[PDB]
This record gives sequence, structure tokens and C-alpha cells, in this order.
Amino acid sequence: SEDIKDSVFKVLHAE
Amino acid sequence: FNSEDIKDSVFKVLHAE
Amino acid sequence: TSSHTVLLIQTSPRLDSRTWGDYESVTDALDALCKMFEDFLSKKSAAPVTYDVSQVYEFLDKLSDVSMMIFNRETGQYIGRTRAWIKQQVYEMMRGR
Amino acid sequence: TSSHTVLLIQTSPRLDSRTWGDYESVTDALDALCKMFEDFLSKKSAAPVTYDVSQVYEFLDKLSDVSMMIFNRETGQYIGRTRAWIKQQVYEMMR
Repeated sequence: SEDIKDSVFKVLHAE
Repeated sequence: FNSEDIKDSVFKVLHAE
Repeated sequence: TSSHTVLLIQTSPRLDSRTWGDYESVTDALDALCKMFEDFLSKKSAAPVTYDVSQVYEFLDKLSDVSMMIFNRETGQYIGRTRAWIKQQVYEMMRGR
Repeated sequence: TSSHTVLLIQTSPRLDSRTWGDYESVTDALDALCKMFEDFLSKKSAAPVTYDVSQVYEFLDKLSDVSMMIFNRETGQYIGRTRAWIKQQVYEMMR
């Protein structure tokens, strides 16, 4: 689950 | 207080079991 | 008369502070926001046992973003509501309670 | 046209894994999910990697919840789209 969260957070919350 | 205190309060109620 | 409501919240300027929950009714979503303030108020040390609607407003202004998407049974689509509308609805709910 | 889109994601069964981002158009939100799958594929083998359409779908089923809210200019309201609709659109964009 941590691997999925890392990928999602990287793209979703990119600034 | 700070933003973490705000987040803690939001998360406590919003994501409760 | 209960309509599915998605509550969108961004607690800090950070993008990764964007979180959300969904509720069976708008009333439930409004109640959740009041519970959030009550939890935040509890953490304060040395304070009066009563709180005013103005303090509820101030708590919502601390959030970087708060909005709701409320299911409309007629259209099958969600109506978006922003912070000022939410403040008014919270005021009406508290004054009626 | 471009329509304001909110992408809702729950990465784990935990309720506090619910996060969201918003985009100027459906295409941008769909593109972001594809960026996510490619990032996830990178860490698995740490090698050049090829994927099948089934693996693309499987990544979306691995999320506990994924949905989109797309603004409709005509109605002035947001249309909810769930995982099945997103999977179809992600595949079409990939193709």
C-alpha cells in the first residue's frame, strides 16, 4: 500500500 | 497551535472508523 | 430528503494536505465540520465552556480550502458549494440547535 | 471543452488514505492517473518495463477507491464517474 501511495502522492500533489 | 493541530482535528473526525 | 455529500478539505497550503470524506446527507457533513472545531477547541487550554458561531467561522478560515459537492436527486449531478455557503449553513444549524 | 475535474483517490482500506487533486480538464486528470501507473511500474523491477492492458486495469483495481467529479458547463453541476468509467477512458487514452 505504501508503494501505491508514494506513486499517487508524487503525481497528484506535484508543485 | 499550528497547521498540524488543524490537520489532526480534521483527520480525527473525518476519517473516524 | 438526504443527499450524498462529498466534503473536500485542504488543511494547509501543502497540496498533500488535501483530504476528503463523504456523508449520507449535507447535515452529516455540516455536523462533521462542527465536530472538527469542537475537537480543535478542546485542545485549547484555559478557555470558556461556551463558544460562539464567530469562532466556528474562524476555524473554517484557517483551512486553506473547504467545499462540498451535494447530490441533486432531480438532475443526478452534484452541486458545488464553497466556504461562505458552508458558513451560513453551519450558522443556521447551530441557531436551530 | 475544458471542465473542472476533481480526482478522488483512496489508496488503502484506511479512511485517512483518502486524498484528492483537481485539474482543468478531464484529460489532465486521466493523464495524471497514467503518470501514476508508470511511476508504480518503475519501482517494481527497476528495469525497462512493459505492461499489458490487464496490468493497467489491475493498478486501478488495486486502489481502494477512485472516482472523478467532472464539471458540466451546461448543467452547472458535477458529474460523478466511478472506476469502471475511468478504466475505460484511461485505456482509450493509452491506446
